[PDB]
Amino acid sequence: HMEKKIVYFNKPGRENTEETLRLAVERAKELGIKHLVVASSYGDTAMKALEMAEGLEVVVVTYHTGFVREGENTMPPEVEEELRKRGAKIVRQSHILSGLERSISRKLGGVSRTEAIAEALRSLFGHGLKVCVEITIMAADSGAIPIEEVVAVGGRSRGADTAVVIRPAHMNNFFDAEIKEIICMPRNKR
Amino acid sequence: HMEKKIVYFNKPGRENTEETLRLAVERAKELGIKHLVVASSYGDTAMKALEMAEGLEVVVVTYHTGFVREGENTMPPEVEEELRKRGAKIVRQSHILSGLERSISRKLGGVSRTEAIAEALRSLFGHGLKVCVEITIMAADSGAIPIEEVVAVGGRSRGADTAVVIRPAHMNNFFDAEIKEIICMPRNKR
Amino acid sequence: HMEKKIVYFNKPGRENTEETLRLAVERAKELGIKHLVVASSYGDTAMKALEMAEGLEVVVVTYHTGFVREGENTMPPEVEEELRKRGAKIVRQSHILSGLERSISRKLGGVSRTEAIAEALRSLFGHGLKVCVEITIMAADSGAIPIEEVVAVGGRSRGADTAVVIRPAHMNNFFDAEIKEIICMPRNKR
Amino acid sequence: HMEKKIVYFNKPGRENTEETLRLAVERAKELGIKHLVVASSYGDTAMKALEMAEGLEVVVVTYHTGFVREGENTMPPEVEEELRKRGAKIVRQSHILSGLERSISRKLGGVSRTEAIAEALRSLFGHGLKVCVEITIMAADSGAIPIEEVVAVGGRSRGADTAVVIRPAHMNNFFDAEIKEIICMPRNKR
Amino acid sequence: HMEKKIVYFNKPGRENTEETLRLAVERAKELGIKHLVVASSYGDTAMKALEMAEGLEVVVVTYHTGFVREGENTMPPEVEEELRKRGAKIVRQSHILSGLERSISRKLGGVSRTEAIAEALRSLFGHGLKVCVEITIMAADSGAIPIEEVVAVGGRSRGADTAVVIRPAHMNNFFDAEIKEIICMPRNKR
Amino acid sequence: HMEKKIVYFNKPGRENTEETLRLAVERAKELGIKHLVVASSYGDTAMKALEMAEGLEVVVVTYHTGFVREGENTMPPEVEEELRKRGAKIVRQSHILSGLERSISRKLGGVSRTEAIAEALRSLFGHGLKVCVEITIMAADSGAIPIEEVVAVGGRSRGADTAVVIRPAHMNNFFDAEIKEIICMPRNKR
Ligand SMILES: Cc1cc2nc3c(=O)[nH]c(=O)nc-3n(C[C@H](O)[C@H](O)[C@H](O)COP(=O)(O)O)c2cc1C
Ligand SMILES: Cc1cc2nc3c(=O)[nH]c(=O)nc-3n(C[C@H](O)[C@H](O)[C@H](O)COP(=O)(O)O)c2cc1C
Ligand SMILES: Cc1cc2nc3c(=O)[nH]c(=O)nc-3n(C[C@H](O)[C@H](O)[C@H](O)COP(=O)(O)O)c2cc1C
Ligand SMILES: Cc1cc2nc3c(=O)[nH]c(=O)nc-3n(C[C@H](O)[C@H](O)[C@H](O)COP(=O)(O)O)c2cc1C
Ligand SMILES: Cc1cc2nc3c(=O)[nH]c(=O)nc-3n(C[C@H](O)[C@H](O)[C@H](O)COP(=O)(O)O)c2cc1C
Ligand SMILES: Cc1cc2nc3c(=O)[nH]c(=O)nc-3n(C[C@H](O)[C@H](O)[C@H](O)COP(=O)(O)O)c2cc1C
Repeated sequence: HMEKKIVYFNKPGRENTEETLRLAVERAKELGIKHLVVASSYGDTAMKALEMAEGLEVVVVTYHTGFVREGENTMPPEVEEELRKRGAKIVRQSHILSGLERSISRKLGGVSRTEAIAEALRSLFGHGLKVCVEITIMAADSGAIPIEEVVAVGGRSRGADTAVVIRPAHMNNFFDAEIKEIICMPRNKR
Repeated sequence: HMEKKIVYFNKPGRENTEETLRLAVERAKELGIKHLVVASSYGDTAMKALEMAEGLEVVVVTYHTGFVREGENTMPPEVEEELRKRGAKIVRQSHILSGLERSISRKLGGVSRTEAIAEALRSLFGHGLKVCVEITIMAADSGAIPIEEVVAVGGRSRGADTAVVIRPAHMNNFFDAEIKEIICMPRNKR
Repeated sequence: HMEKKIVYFNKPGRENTEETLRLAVERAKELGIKHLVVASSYGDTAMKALEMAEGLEVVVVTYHTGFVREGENTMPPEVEEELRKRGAKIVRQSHILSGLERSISRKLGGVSRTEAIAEALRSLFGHGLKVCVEITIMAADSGAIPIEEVVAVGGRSRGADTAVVIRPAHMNNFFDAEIKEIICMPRNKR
Repeated sequence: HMEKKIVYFNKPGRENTEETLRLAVERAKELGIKHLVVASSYGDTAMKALEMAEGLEVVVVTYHTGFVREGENTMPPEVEEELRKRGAKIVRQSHILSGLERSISRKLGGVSRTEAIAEALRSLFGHGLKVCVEITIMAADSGAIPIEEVVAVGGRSRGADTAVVIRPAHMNNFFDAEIKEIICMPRNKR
Repeated sequence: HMEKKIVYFNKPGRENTEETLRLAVERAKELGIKHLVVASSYGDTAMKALEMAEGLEVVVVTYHTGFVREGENTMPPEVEEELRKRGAKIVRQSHILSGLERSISRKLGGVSRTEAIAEALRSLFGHGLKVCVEITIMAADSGAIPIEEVVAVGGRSRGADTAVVIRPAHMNNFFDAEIKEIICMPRNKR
Repeated sequence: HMEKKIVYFNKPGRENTEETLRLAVERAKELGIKHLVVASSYGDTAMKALEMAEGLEVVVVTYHTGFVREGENTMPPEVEEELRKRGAKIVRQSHILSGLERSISRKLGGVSRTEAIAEALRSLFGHGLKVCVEITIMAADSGAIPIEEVVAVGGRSRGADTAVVIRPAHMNNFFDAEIKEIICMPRNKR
């Protein structure tokens, strides 16, 4: 057995961003992990991650085109260009913990099994954990990370509040993904 | 923020039982928690929990009647009688992270949203975490615990390997349940 | 073939309680049945059942804790204590003809297969029949009745209006449950 | 309240056909019901129903074309012609307690809510009751019966073993259908 | 390979009726097809189809009884009588691209797999194509057409705007149905 | 109304690749369409598309990483590099007409609404049409195409056999996608 630190935040959400990234990088370095997978909708957390990465490869997972308005991206080109210049990979694809079922539930009614899994992760462990899982599958399916332990970072709405060590998998073998360690999360999710 | 210990086990399953209970009791006492909710199919973990509880109220959650063979219980009367003599509460009811949908998926085919949630908890966090959640809802619905933070304990197949601090909820408000802290779990679930 | 009496009530609901119990007990005694399984939310029907049981074992199935408000019971302690003094068993657990799917349908939308079965029983045969089935599975899963024919009693909202002879089963073998006889029910369910 | 006869058969299935029809006609006449809705796959029960109808209008509900082999009917033309000559209506359409979902569950896997309702009716009340319900909705949707109480007759595999008094409804208002009385059914469904 | 004409209409709906029928009949005759399957709710398109059929057998598929109001038909008797006099077959049965699931989604919430298929056909190819498919399965299940290529015609709300050459199938082998050719459809569905 | 050519192939599959691309490019140029979205698993169809594009922008949609083996890509780096050199965009992301539901149906059983839509497209219109739709949503979600009419190309297993003019949409507004024209498809899908 391994006794490790876990950090619990008093509140969820964006105030926790810098500490989450610090702890994420700290654990990655202890484990010899190479990839830091970070959710960033508009680019703030991505930029902070690059500043703090200390040599880790940063894989930024952003919103699918059309998440807010069809055909539009939340992260603007000038931000994306700077992230790429600083060596980030950018993953932009469908959100795999809802998928096409979101169109059906929104327009016609009734949620799917996938959406139920998403909501149980949100409720039990917080939105940031749900996102950690979701972005890891997306990064894997998009070919941005290998099937090796990575550190994933997500949050509630904006910024970051949760970091995990996770073994990735794909949309066709989701039950092979595994949370190895929880580095930090809000004690209070809501 | 709160920096706490989390213990990761190298293997899942029954070898971790005594350490899981020790750590569960340790955290409950730090937090002023009164109830220890423990999964025990045949009674072994329940008996160990009572020995180690140091004044906590132990709520034992066992298998539903008929889990293996219709009309039969896995925990035998002599064990149940001893647990009750030592002050345990016993919860015996339907397993709420499958429910009647298990009859449908087994006989007719296709899993439900509830069963999908269960499997995602098993795969991401291990069977013991899934059980921690499940038994907490069952204990709440059966009227054995209040809606206050409790420590829940479960494992892979037999014994215990996972302990959490959890805010309970019921079958009709499941998304109000929340994992506040993870005390210990297997690093490797399988 | 066996020609038997069935009693059809003109209206559903609580006005039928005493006659339903009378007919339930009458049929149980004809068949040599030992257990009378009765739904009672607040305790009225349970108390009447005990008065009328004539030596049958009464198994009272009540609401899950949290059915109305989280952490609260509809049947109050003083009633529960009196029922136990008079020899009733009390079953309090999750309602198995909805289960965790009720949280999903209420919060996120869309009903499950289990909830669809429940509604078809309510519509075709009345709420009291649906309850008869539901409480029999619950009583079985909670270990309160054997897998032998029992008489079950339920109603529309309050009291009783339907009684059946039923072969129990569990949440994992629901399709083995069987209605052997319908003793009484409302001709008009609504 | 109304005290009536119900007849319970010792075995399910085809041996009960003549008695089921006799009892069905008897009850229809007591109630002033005009329509007798009868399941007949190959025509035997339909022919017997016409012989025994004593002035009731017989609505025969048969298998959908393709139930056994695509493009083929189980009831042959010579039988259909004789039934029509004797004044029967013939309903031949999709089986509405499975519908298109049967193609999905058979080819791709997983049963629907509709198929789950069907199976619960089969298990709790027997196949003949399930059929009584199903054929009443089909007869209504096909325009063969009005929305008035009718007597419906069905069975296990062949012949008849169950008769009910039922208020019809359609595929779009199924929960308005109601079983008013159960005239006869097998005590033992299987 | 076969180079053929397809006609795209600028608008969906009833304005396209006469041209759709003309093109449908034209293609049927080129292929030696015998049956023209036409959706007609109130009878207008059916009557026009008979006028234009030039010796094809017209199979009219109308609304299920109760589509608007329980127990009522949209096509009135005087129209049905005239269609039959002119040699049409009339199919009136449950709408198989929703079925009983429509009662569940309307009353209780959440759409089925069948309803999701229907909506995807409506959105991708227009309501008229969805109807072409639906009425072909209905006509097959009702025994009105053989399992041979037919031309099917449907539209948006009223009239016709889409015609296809289709290989029929039944509710239990839906995935054997196949669109061989699209004769005409709206370029703009909405 | 617009009378246009549609080409029907006698057989599905890879033999149709060059003609499908020729017809796709022909129609795009007639309409002033700028983007040709092409499915290519291993790269063959992509390379042919670039050769034949005549100035259109080619958006290649390939398999998700892990489609065959976790962590592996079907299109090898040397092919991807050449496609990029020749000006193709490459979309690699989760397959949105199955998504995470594929893990659930494969491991646990039962298909989703999304998978049912996919299968209905495959059966009615052929695998190549299904792919045309799927890759258009993926290309949109990945930010590779605007919400303007595009020509999409897909096939049965390998190569191409179907081309459409399609208005894209995203995973959250799928029912806004629309097939404007079918350029070519197999008359016989299987
Ligand atoms: C693919 C994706 C899915 C997300 N899902 C959720 C969600 O379910 N709940 C939530 O609160 N935030 C969600 N987020 C937000 C992230 O957790 C994170 O707070 C955000 O991307 C950071 O953006 P910023 O760097 O611009 O602040 C999601 C983000 C992404 C990229
Ligand atoms: C309600 C209930 C559900 C359970 N579900 C699972 C499960 O999903 N997977 C698993 O490996 N063990 C499961 N278990 C087993 C428990 O996690 C634990 O290992 C067991 O109850 C301990 O029994 P013992 O004390 O007799 O060893 C379940 C136990 C209970 C009581
Ligand atoms: C587990 C459970 C489920 C019930 N479900 C329903 C229901 O679906 N519809 C309904 O009208 N009543 C339902 N009831 C109410 C019972 O049928 C019965 O009328 C009630 O429990 C009697 O309570 P009383 O004795 O306090 O009057 C349910 C009761 C229980 C205990
Ligand atoms: C629409 C339809 C559905 C049926 N479904 C079932 C069924 O679920 N189970 C069963 O045992 N028989 C089923 N049957 C059979 C009937 O209950 C009845 O036994 C049969 O139609 C009588 O045919 P016969 O007169 O040729 O003997 C069905 C029949 C029809 C027409
Ligand atoms: C079984 C059936 C299902 C139909 N479903 C739809 C539908 O989904 N959307 C729609 O716009 N029209 C639908 N229609 C309407 C038809 O496509 C067609 O426009 C109509 O039946 C023509 O009726 P009329 O001849 O009285 O104008 C449906 C019609 C039938 C008979
Ligand atoms: C995202 C994606 C999904 C696909 N789904 C299917 C499918 O459902 N059925 C099928 O026969 N082919 C499917 N294909 C194969 C394509 O239609 C096409 O034949 C193939 O990608 C061409 O690869 P090649 O250029 O290496 O021959 C799919 C391809 C992709 C990229």
